[PDB]
Amino acid sequence: NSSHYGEFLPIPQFFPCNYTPKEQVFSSHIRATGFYQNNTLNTAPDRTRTLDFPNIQH
Amino acid sequence: QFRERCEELRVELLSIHQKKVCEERKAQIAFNEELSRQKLVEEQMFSKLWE
Amino acid sequence: AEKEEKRREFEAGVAANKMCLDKVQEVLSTHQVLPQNIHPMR
Amino acid sequence: MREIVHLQAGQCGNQIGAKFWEVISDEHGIDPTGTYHGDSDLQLERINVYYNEATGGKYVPRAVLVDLEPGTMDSVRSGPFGQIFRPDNFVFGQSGAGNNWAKGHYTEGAELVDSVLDVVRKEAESCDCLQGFQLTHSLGGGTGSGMGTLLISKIREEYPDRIMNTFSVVPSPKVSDTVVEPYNATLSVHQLVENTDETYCIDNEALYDICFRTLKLTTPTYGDLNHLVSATMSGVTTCLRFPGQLNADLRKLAVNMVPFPRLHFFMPGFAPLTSRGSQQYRALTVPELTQQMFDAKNMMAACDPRHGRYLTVAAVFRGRMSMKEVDEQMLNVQNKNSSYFVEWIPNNVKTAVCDIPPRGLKMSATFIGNSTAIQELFKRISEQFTAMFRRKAFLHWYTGEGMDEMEFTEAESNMNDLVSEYQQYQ
Amino acid sequence: MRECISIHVGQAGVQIGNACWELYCLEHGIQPDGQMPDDSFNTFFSETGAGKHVPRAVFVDLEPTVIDEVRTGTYRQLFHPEQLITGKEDAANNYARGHYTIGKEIIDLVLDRIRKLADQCTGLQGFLVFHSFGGGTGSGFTSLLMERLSVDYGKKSKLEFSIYPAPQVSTAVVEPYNSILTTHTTLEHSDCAFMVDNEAIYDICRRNLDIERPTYTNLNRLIGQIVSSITASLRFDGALNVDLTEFQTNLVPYPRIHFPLATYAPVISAEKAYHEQLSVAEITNACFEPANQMVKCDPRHGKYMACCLLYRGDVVPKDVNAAIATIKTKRTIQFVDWCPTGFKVGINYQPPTVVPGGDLAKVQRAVCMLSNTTAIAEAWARLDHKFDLMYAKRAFVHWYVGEGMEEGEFSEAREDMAALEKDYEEVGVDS
Ligand SMILES: Nc1nc2c(ncn2[C@@H]2O[C@H](COP(=O)(O)OP(=O)(O)OP(=O)(O)O)[C@@H](O)[C@H]2O)c(=O)[nH]1
Ligand SMILES: Nc1nc2c(ncn2[C@@H]2O[C@H](COP(=O)(O)OP(=O)(O)O)[C@@H](O)[C@H]2O)c(=O)[nH]1
Ligand SMILES: [Mg+2]
Repeated sequence: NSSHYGEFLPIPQFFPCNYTPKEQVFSSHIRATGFYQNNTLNTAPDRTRTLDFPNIQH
Repeated sequence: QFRERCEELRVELLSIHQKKVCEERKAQIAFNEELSRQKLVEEQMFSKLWE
Repeated sequence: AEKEEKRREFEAGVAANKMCLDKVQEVLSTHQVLPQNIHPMR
Repeated sequence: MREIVHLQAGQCGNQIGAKFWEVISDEHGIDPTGTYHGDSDLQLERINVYYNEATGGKYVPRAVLVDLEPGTMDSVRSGPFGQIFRPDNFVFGQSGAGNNWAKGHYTEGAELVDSVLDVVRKEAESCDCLQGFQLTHSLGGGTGSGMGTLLISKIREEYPDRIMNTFSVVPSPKVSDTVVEPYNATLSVHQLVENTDETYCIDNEALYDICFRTLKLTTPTYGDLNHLVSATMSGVTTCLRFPGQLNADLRKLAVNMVPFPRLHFFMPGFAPLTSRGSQQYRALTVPELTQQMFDAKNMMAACDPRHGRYLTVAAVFRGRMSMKEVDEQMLNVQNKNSSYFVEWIPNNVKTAVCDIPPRGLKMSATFIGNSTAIQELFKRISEQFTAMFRRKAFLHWYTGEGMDEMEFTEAESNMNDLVSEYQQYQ
Repeated sequence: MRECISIHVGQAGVQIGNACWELYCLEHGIQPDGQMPDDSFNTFFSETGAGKHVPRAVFVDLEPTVIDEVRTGTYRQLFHPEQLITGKEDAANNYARGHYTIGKEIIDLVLDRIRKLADQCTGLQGFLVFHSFGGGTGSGFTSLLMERLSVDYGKKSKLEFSIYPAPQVSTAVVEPYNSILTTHTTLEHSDCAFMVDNEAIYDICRRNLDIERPTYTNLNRLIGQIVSSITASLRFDGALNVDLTEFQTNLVPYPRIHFPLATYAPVISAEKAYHEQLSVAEITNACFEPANQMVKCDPRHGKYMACCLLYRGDVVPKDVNAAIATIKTKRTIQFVDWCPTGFKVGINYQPPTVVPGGDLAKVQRAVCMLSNTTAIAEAWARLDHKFDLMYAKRAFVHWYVGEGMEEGEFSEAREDMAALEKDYEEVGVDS
């Protein structure tokens, strides 16, 4: 009885027209390699919210 | 991005899938009929053994 | 000159509309499917 | 100069932010590769507000994408404009929250919150004078709401004197696609109300009837819906990028829309949208624009303001136009519909004019309006939250992950306080 | 990236598994040799450098006469020749033999094979267990794997597809005895468990498939379609994606109630697929229909708590939400007082596949429904009477007491289930 599960070989008829699988190569790479880490030293230029280094004179 | 934006295109890709499905299930009917013929010749064969 | 520019704008709009319907007809006529989007045994 | 760092949360946020950055790229003339393909010189003048400079004359996108399931970023990168995003800005977890606000706030969200804490200060100081941040998320699931409402709390302590935008997607009674959805929304807004500056109410019910009755189409996918939301998302910040006669930045809109710090909920809308069958039958002029602007079928929220009182409204216009017409028409609707407006603020309107319209159009406008009818949504979710909580249901996923039972009580009391504050102005 | 490890135990487990793994091999482009003639098969199939795709399955039985057909079938080369395990002297429809005496010699070697299958997998969604209540191996041996899995893996997801004995007909006589002894222990260490009745799968095939007399072979195809619909969100892209940990938090409201019912629609003949039109609304009223219910119980006697719907095919959110609004406006379907919104939906783009020799048709759009209902008291109360009148004279006990279990387990099983029934009623009562 249980030979009936795979008696018939696959036929290209019995298949859906659409076939859109998942693609995880790009995700697997960025999962295998970590999402950045701060061991760097602080380097940000000093800035003023009104004007950056005016030409104050006289 | 043109294909993703159009909508009559979506209508046509909704229709053509049904047009495919019709032929697929038609030849599936043909498969079912040939399986029924196989069952018929099985019954005749076993009647011959009984005789 | 302002009225003539308005008439030009209407003509440009209807020309762009005809162009986009011609493009949707072309992409309807020619359909390309990816081999990753098609089934392996199909 | 003035820079906005984009923040993108959840599966809903990634689907709506991909359509949003495509819309910006057409407006500023950027190819899918990333190089500048524009026919004008003005489009490069204000580009550092949303783009960062790279080698070879390329503009990358200032934007961080946060997720817990990695099945959402692959659709983004394989999608329409995913090749322009910097790969180090994507952050995803190894497992999903499970549509649980509990998992994305206490247990699972506390490990990934360190990594996005690192990348948000890789892009915050690279500018000169940071204007503010913009979050886009939804309140329907714990991936973008649980992570979102705690990311807001930590950033406010670090950067207090800035402006924070967030485009909340409030749950709707008819498109309720999650059972534990009132639990997620009530616990998120309670944390959200204290620690943000501007909130917007995008409701999928209001997206559905707009795209069905006004646009007159048959198949509205989410790409079409995220197009119409991004039109309001881009049209608000037109003054940041394009010169105009009346410029109005995000903070300029903010200081006139919040009379009180707990009053920061708005009703968006987009005027010049029209079906293709009626596009040639309608003359596009600004009295027709303000007519279609104010009727109840154009709001992006599921409230009818005829039951409420208009607290404060504004309109940001786009295109070459004259402002005697907008001032006459807006005085006309102010004088005509005198009952729906509050009397303790005369001249309830802010008006902004931008010279440059969106592509394919000559005139457009975006509506922001603070109304008393926003309490209609809050009471609908409050009764559903009270009905579910009073029978001791659906709590073993939450009180078993580090919560006592009093946090729902203080969240319910905060919501009841918030609704009662809206009541005194009606 | 995601995966779930499936285990088939018992003669019912492996017979379902043969129709099961036939369906995905055809679904994922796998020949019976195991080769191709995307990485979407990582949820089920492993990877070998030859390009081979070994399925992540364990085939468990205590009797080799059903496993040896797999050893000699069409799928000899595909299945790994050591995951399929076998025992000796079976269980002979005994809970006690499968739990205490016979099940103890195989329990060490199987746990090595879950260990050997779990080291490869970096992230594990959950385990699927396919078993039967009526069989001795399916009752006793499964009663303590779930104990060993809980003490080995802490909070991993566990799903059960359980052949529940039919109310009218029954193959065995000690089938109530095996069912109660499982439902004494299977409460506190099982995350979810769907009940399947062979009775209701039979009349659906008689009415909605135009076939008079099926076997187990064409019977497990429908069970394969339901579990295909659950896992198709993991395997293919869709508008709305649902994982294992999503719907388990959304269906069960209490730790004591994790027994939902799974209806499927449409189930139609290939000649009738040309006749019926199938819209989204026209396939979602059939799953709400009590005639097409998959468990022999009428939901009109009870009330609904939660629902999960898995739409698969060419569907749009507009027709889905219109149909949910139409269902809620009907007075026949009753929801409980504390749940105003009890729906969760799923969208899958890939249309269902069809198998050669199958009974169904190629359909553009289908749906399966996972609903929890206050109507399954009548099935539980029924074998409560069936157990009590069999147990009244202290009968059929010398085949259980002499194996090593005492007589207090039956009374402890009865008070546990009676506590479950009164907890079940106090949940369903209105405020
Ligand atoms: N639905 C369904 N049920 C099955 C199928 N095969 C067997 N069963 C169930 O299995 C029961 C028979 O006992 P089994 O489960 O096969 O026994 P076992 O698991 O091998 O345990 P032992 O025979 O004691 O070694 C029947 O009551 C059926 O309900 C099947 O293909 N489909
Ligand atoms: N407006 C809009 N809503 C969306 C979109 N995608 C999903 N949704 C809504 O969001 C809800 C589910 O949110 P979910 O994806 O679970 O949020 P997450 O948990 O943060 O990922 C559904 O009810 C949808 O209606 C979108 O692109 N646009
Ligand atoms: Mg057995």
